[PDB]
Amino acid sequence: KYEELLKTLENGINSEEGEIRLVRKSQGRFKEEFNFDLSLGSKPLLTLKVFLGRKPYWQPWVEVFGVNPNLRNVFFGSEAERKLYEFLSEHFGRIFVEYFEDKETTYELQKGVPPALSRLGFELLKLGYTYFRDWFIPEGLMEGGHKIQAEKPKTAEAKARHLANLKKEFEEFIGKCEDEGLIKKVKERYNFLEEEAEERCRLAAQACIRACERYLALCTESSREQRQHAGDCADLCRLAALLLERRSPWAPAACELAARYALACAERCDGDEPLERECAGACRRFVAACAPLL
Amino acid sequence: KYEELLKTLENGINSEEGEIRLVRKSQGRFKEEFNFDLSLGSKPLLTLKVFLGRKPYWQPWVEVFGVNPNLRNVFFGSEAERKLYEFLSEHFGRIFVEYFEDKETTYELQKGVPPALSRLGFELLKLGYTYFRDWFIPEGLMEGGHKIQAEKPKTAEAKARHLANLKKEFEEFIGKCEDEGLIKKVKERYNFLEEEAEERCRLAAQACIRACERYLALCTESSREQRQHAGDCADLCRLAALLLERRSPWAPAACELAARYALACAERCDGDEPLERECAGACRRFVAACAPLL
Amino acid sequence: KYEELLKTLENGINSEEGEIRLVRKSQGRFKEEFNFDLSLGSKPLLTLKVFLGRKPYWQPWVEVFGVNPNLRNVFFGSEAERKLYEFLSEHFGRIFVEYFEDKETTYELQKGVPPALSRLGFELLKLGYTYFRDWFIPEGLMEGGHKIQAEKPKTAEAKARHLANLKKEFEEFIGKCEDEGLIKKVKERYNFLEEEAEERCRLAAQACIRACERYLALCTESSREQRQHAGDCADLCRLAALLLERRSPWAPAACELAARYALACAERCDGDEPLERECAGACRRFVAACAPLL
Amino acid sequence: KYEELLKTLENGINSEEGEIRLVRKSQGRFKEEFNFDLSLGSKPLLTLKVFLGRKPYWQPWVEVFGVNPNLRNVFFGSEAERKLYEFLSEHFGRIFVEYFEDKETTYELQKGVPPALSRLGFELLKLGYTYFRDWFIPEGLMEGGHKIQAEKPKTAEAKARHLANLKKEFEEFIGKCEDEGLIKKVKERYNFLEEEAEERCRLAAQACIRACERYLALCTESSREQRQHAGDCADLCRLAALLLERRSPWAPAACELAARYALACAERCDGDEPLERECAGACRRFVAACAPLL
Repeated sequence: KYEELLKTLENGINSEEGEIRLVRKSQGRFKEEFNFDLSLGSKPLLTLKVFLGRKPYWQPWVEVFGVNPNLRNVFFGSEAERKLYEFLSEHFGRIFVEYFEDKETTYELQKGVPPALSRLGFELLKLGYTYFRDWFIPEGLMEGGHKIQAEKPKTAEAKARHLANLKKEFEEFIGKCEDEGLIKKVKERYNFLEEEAEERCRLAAQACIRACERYLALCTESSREQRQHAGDCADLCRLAALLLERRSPWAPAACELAARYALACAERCDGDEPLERECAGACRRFVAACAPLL
Repeated sequence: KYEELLKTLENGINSEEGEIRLVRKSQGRFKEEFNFDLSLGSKPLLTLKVFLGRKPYWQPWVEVFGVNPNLRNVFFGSEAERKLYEFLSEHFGRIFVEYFEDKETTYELQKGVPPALSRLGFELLKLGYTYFRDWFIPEGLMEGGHKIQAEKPKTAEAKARHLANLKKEFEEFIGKCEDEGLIKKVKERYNFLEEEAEERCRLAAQACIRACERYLALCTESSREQRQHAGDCADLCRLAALLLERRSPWAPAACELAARYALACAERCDGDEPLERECAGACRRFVAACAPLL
Repeated sequence: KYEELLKTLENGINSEEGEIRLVRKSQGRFKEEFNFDLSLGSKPLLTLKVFLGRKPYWQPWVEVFGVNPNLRNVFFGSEAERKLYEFLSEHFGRIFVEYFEDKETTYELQKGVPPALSRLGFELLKLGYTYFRDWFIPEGLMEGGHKIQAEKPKTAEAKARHLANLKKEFEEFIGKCEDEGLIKKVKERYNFLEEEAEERCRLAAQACIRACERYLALCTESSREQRQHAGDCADLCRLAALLLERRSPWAPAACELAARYALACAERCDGDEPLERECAGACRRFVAACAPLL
Repeated sequence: KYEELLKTLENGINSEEGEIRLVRKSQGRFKEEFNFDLSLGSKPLLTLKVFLGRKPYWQPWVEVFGVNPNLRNVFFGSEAERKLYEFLSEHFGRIFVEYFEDKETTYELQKGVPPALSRLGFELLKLGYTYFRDWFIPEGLMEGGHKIQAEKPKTAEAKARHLANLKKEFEEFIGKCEDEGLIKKVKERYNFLEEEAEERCRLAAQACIRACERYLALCTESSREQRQHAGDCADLCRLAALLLERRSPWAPAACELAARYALACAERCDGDEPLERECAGACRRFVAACAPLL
């Protein structure tokens, strides 16, 4: 698990704003601490303190620290930002990000926005992190007291547990803030993610419709229960995907009936055959896309 | 109203099993009682005690009594049976039918079947009668001791009110009877009516789709909530009606979500306008068609 | 069934406004028609056309007709009114009452009040009649075209079916009428009956509490399940009866939990013993009082 | 925070089975790791690896490891067990306990019992720990392969969140295990905690009754809806608390109606005022106590 990250790091990470590569990597204060200085274009950018985990007391995590204030108006909001979080989310359940040098997020946080909805948090939100803790106080034994803790949900219970919690913080924030040009920049980000979750469902449904369409067509060896299961399942994902595309308010009520028959289509149509496997898989995907709506 | 019946009776009623004509007609015990002896082929068949009504204390009704036991294996289940009830349903809200000489229905009733689902009741069920009362007890108080009372529904509310009531009696009967060749002969009769019940829903949904289709189109004066309410409502009735036509097993699950939004479409789209009134009415109809499935 | 009524009629019916007795009784136009002229104090008051029933086509009913207009401001609203309906409700499912000579009810009906809520209907409402039909048109074959039809509910399903229907007519009437001194005289009658139904429950609960109180006390031979069943049952009827007395809005929600345990107390505590029989009976009563709230 | 524990450890911890004292204490692999060998009576018993916390990446925790298998039938279930967990719960949010040498718990865990309900877990459950993770797998990745993770709840929301989760695991376990002398040993342990859970509800209800009693009394500035909301709410918590004290079987049915009106009392009575805040808070508490029963 240690060299999967260190291979894609010495490899280098491509961006329009300069490629990153390791400048100085070291094994940290303890057996499991590691300290990686990195470089963006020509310049030394930031230091990465990482953790593979040391079971059972320790979770695995990554901290990003000591960033380059010269690169403050270039980096944040770029391809480079988006790609670096996508990289780290593949190996780290928790992530710690210094917002000391980010002028937008510091400002935003302090204006009272929920940490997930901040400019910088909004991006980590998108990469599967749901839990958030904002440190502005260094609280004794921590140096560099301006960091965001973010965590991927433990369960599917916790992921919709937190999202509900975030919505209440969003409703509360909106009935507190008087800054109306900030309040929009968060409303649009809040809504836009609501929209992205629907569009994933819309595409999951699309590929499920075709995966069923081909199933009933070309799998002639199939029970009549299976031709009905997949047949109806396709018409459902249809109606749902229609309501998603029009961001209809009745759509999550639709997706709920589709998902329970989608999982029912999967369980009766799956098999060794690849057309069967794709029907089931595309049923499971669509099902997996609807949890943010339910 | 008196001579519309007596003209089609002296005219005679054609059947493959003999034509019926009046043999002896008389004006009964009271001003409004009438007693008609009838003949099938050569033989005197039965007596008809009829009532044009004597408002406001009296409903209009017909009793059939004193039937010919020689014609017991010829009549019941023929063209002749079907046509005689179709005739009477055109003038009589209530109908009283002696099942003393019918060996199949007596037997069936006794075996515990709901009166509507009996061999003989099943036919009166088809001719628009919904309410049923089975008299088997001439217990020291009652003359005319083996007769079925049947009645046409007062409202569209009562017709789906009763059909729901019948379904519960059908579910209860099915979890009580051990006679498995009777239990099928009722399931199949119930089934055919389930099939009639789906097609009513399918057509109710059809006329609802168009009633919404025209609403959003030609009622330009309508809120954007109303254009979404009726717009989505149509797509629902669509998916449902698809599953009904293919007698799909997932269809009642579909109709359930449609009905709850169909009643929601009605309440937000109804008004003085006829296009509004038809949207609501066609929403209510579809809703009224789905009660036999839920 | 014929002489139970005719014995309490030749006996005479006591009132503060004069005693009624039969003046001329006769057997009517048909075998089952009967026509009874009656007398209040010295004077001939009204004629009663009655019906014991002639199964299975006929329900049993009583019509009151040809009343004394001199007794118009004396009778209506007296002890005499209340007692005469209480008498007739013991033998007649349906009742027909001429409102031609009643100046208050004619007026009220026409002002658009629901027939049950009229001055005269309100009293028949109290005596277990729920269904109502108001004849102002004589519709051909009826002489004296100013009569109220009233009927006792067929089931417990129909009694709360109709009461719900009446409430909607009451809400609709209240959003239509501009006569504000009539509108109160109906609001107070509507509310007052809501109140009387609660008070019956309150007293049914009271006698149930004591019937349980004595049970657990003096029936020492009783299971510990039974001492808990009746013990808890008493505490429930307590909390309920508290909320009823304060006409609390949360009371019907309370009565609902009490009733389901009241019927549970009955079924486990009943027996041959009279203290057992009274516990069960008082449990059933309380249960029977809560149906108007549920 | 470091020497509060190390002062009560060098002091020594008294038990009927021998007093514990530190034999060899050392500062561990990192700045914040500490490794304490301890002694029970004459013998070296176990090693304690502790953590004061190193914010913000680190929670504070204690691991117990390398225990004495000779002391296996003496310790577990004694005064000594109970007291050691009570000590540690005062400084540690999380606790890691090796169950390698405990024959009862290993066995029990394996038999499929939820970790909290095990012999050893049941005790840590009592000391305010709610979350549980059972490590049995040192599968080629993990050192320290037979240890129980246990954690104190973050909120009052999480504590009844988890207890509900445990109940479902208890219901699931009970419908899976065929070992009937184990299944009782867990039912009885679960039962005692059910009994603790009712008494919490009883006291939550008590403090809620008084919090409402004072509200309606001394908050004279209050709507008449609020005086009814809190007034009735108190009478409910009354009836419930009565049934809890008698461990009545109808009590959870009672608590269910109370809780839904308790949360309704809170939402309409809460405010800036402390008497308002205590009414709402005591309503929420009672509500929070009833989740283990529902």
